Amino acid sequence: EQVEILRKFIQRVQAMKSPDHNGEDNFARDFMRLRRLSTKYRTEKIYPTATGEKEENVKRNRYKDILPFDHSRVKLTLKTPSQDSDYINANFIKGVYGPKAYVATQGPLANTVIDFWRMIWEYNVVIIVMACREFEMGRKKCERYWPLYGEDPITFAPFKISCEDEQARTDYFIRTLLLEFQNESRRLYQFHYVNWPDSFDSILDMISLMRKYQEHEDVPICIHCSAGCGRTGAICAIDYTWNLLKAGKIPEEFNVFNLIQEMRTQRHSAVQTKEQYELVHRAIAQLFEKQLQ
Amino acid sequence: MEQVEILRKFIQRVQAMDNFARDFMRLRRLSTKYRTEKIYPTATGEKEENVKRNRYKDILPFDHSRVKLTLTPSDSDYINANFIKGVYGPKAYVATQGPLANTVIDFWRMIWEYNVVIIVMACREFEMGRKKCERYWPLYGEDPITFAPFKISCEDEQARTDYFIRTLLLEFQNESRRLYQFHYVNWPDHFDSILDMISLMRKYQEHEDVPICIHCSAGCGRTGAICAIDYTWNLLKAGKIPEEFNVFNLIQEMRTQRHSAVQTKEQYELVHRAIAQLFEKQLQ
Amino acid sequence: EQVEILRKFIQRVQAMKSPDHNGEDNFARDFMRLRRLSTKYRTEKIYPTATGEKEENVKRNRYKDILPFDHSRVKLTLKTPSQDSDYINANFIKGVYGPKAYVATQGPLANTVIDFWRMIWEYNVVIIVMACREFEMGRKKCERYWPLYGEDPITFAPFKISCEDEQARTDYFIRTLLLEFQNESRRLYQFHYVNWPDHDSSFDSILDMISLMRKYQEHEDVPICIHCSAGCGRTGAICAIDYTWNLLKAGKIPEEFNVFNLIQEMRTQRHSAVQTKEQYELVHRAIAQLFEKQLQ
Amino acid sequence: MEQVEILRKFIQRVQAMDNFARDFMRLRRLSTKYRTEKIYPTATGEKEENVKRNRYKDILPFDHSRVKLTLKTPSQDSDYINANFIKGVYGPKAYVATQGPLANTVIDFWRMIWEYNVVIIVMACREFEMGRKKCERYWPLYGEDPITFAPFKISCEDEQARTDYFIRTLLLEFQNESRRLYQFHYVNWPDHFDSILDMISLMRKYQEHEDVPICIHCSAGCGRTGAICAIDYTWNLLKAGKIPEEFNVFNLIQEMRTQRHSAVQTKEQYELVHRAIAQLFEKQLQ
Repeated sequence: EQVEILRKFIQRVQAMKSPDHNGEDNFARDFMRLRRLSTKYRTEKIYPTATGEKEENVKRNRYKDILPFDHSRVKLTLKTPSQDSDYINANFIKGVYGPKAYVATQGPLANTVIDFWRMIWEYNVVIIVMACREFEMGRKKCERYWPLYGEDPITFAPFKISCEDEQARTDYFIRTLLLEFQNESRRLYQFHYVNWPDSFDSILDMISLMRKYQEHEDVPICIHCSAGCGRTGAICAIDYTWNLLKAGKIPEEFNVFNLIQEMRTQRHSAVQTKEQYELVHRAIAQLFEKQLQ
Repeated sequence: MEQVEILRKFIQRVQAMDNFARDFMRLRRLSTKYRTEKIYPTATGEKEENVKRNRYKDILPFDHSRVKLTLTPSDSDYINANFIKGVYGPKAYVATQGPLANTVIDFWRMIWEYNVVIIVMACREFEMGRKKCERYWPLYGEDPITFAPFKISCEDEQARTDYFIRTLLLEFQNESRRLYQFHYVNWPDHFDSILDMISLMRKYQEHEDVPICIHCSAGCGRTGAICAIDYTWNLLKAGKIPEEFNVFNLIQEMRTQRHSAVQTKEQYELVHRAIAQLFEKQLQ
Repeated sequence: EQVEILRKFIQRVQAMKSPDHNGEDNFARDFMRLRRLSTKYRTEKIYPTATGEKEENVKRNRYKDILPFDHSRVKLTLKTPSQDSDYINANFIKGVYGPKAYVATQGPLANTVIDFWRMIWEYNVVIIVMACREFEMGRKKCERYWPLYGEDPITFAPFKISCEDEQARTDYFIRTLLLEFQNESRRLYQFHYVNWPDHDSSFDSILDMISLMRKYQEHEDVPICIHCSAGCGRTGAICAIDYTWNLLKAGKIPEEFNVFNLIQEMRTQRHSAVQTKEQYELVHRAIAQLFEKQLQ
Repeated sequence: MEQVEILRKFIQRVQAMDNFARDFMRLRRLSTKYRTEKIYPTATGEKEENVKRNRYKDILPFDHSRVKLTLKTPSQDSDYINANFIKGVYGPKAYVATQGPLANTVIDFWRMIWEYNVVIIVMACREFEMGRKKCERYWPLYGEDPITFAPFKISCEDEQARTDYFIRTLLLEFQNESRRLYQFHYVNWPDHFDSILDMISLMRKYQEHEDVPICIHCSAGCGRTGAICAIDYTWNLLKAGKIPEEFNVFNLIQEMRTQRHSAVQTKEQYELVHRAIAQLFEKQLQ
């Protein structure tokens, strides 16, 4: 029964914290293996990234080491006067109920904000989760593609984006946006998490509140950080498990390593560091604990 | 069952087909029977204040498919204009009348709010000692004509066979926009150049993701014929010509989106022939 | 004895919290008087604002009701190719040791960022305290005059400003800036408080910001620049507290210590220094907190 | 006490004074003494590296007052230009006195205009004089396409003809920032006033203050340059009502000659400064 499964996971995670005889805990080691698995898949050419590495698309990638898998990449069939390439650096990730629950994508560049919106429009996305800041550690991480609350609307023809409300919670904002295109308009919600801890209350909070805005998985939710993996992947993994949980459906053979490993076959480096890998485990452990009265 | 077969039959029947006049009368008859049970009303267009925005008292835009404007310092949602669906986009074309002096403003309200980039005009400002269309562009070299809040200026021209191509710009609140007006100044009222124009126009915009604005004087007739041909050509290129493909049904369907889409048996006949040309031109 | 004086203020502040027969506590009532006094001074023409209201300076004022007193207004004698007017919406406020401990100023407009920099330079300012966000309540409050950390340097000829470091603390940031002019260079420290709280002890982050800022500048030999949107309210709130904390640190809280008087006096130097009764209460509670901290 | 009186003595003494040549000799002798006796060194200027950045191997910029360039280019890296700051009535950098640039230094020159936010350039010589090249033309002529000097660029934008001088409006770009400028080109130095006095007072309509330097230069960056500074500086003291009781040209020039080498260069320029300043004074006394 769920209770036995939940307690087992919690005790498991508790044990994973203990260092090796070589000073490496389970998070460290599980993570190495994840990294080895990715090399394996690459070198067997199981998950090629051919489109992303074409000479045309180099200018459309934020980091030359982060490329979208061909098999799961988001294709832009909606065209504009200025941009008609189907290429964006983003991939679909499967959710608890099936394909396309998430779209994980890089933080847009100046020349790809337009593609960002083409994607948001074509795929009927309502929810945007941003988990980086525009600037971090002295470096630019993401183009600001949303107007500040009180700013005049911003034009990325043929798109028009306006911010009609903002709301502050502990470590994040919720911006209500209006996206307009050719006489149509769509209200979006952007959840901007601005405080990352490379305990997890603000993230769990954000995720549940976000799921009150979009309860279902009928249109993908869009999640990006700077590269579109790392934090992005940590967020998907927790959201996913939380849905499982709430659906009262934590499967007996629940294995987070397997969830992340699979996620990593749909978005390159989905969860990117061992620190993130531990985060996901502890946050779920906390979820499980709460539900355990 | 297969593209190449389907095509050759068509060129077959359209080599026989005056049964054109007769098929057309059948269309006009079906049309009228559509303006009786009133399956497609034009309420908005025949309201008091809108009489002034209509070039012809008998050409009113179908309510269901009409283009609404919302973009001024003065503010109606009405313009005599309808969307026509393309192979995939429900707003592939906008078919509208030639603007009147007092509507040219709504015209740009429309060109702007809908992100349009291609304008196809198929009439002359004056035809047969009659005004047909308010010249809404600056002549190549003339100063930027204004239409507050819209500013619009020519920027180039080019003389293809029976038509011209004008690179225009259009400002409004320190935003800009380059447009291309294709102006066919020579219609056969009573092909190559039409076929040539559409293909060149489709080098400027292959897709249907923003509307292409088309218009003659009444905004149907020369307009309808062109939409029909371009639509079929796109269907042709995608290799999607359906088995029982048929101009009659094509035009009828179009006529439920834009009042009297194709206006004369002469246009109707021209549609058959340009398409047949395309089809045969495709079997090398 | 300091202990007696400190305890008396705390107890006084506690008593000010209780509403009277008409529902108004001492904060509300003191504050009414401050407003009455300001209008008294206006109408007796004791503190004219003639310069700020000349036709030519209307475009240089964020809010039409907030004008700099002539007598204490900051004059820009440093001229630039683009701007040679001496006018900026800003005043000096006296500190514990004499004139010019503070410069209170509005958040620069697009057309006055250049005046903001002329002022910062001419007056050898090092510390800047910003206590509003660029937008609030869906309105624009302040022109962004600082480059973001990692952003390319920004130019307002003839000044150039760079951000070389940013530091996050609870409810504020500390940006290390470099201001350059004509081949010269000065390091600035901007303290940007982004989380104003009307009220609530409580106020911990405000006190933190202040004491930390005071480690970057112990002395009062050049003015500290403080601004919010209007350059009063939060600005005045922060001066009063910083002012008292210095007094306190110097172990110098006078017997006749009267915050009403401190603020009243400030209001004759910067129009509406402390602008609402909520801020008025805030100043009292924050100091009360300081006082008990010191009492252990 | 009393400007008007102080102003009087002067016009007096000047109409009384030849004694200019004698006074100037005393200046040159005092100067010589001030390099011996190396009271103001120009080590930087004398180094082998910069020998090619100097128009004259005789005119070196005092180290203490020389204008250092630190706007690194792509890439001239030296912080050397043959130029000195001269104090104004209140600003330590009211003026820059430099030599007319050489072909290889026209770049440093614009590095200087740019890093110091200059706006007014005063040129007091011609490209060619007396059969000799005096100064590299660093500006585009009215009409000509924008000239360029990576990583700079500079065009023209108008020209005007006052009496003995021109007024050239220019733009100058550098990483698409941009700046308007005003070069006053005096093409008729008699060496050997109205027109000089006229030019200075026009220039001071364009920029009254001393908060960005005015760049002045002839060929060597002293002589016509120094005289113009002396006059402008005195005029500003005149207008401010600050003419000191003991005011005199000898001490004015001496002091100037501790900031830019051999500031006023010929006894004819020395005499010129005297007579222009007298003219200015008799004007102030209505």
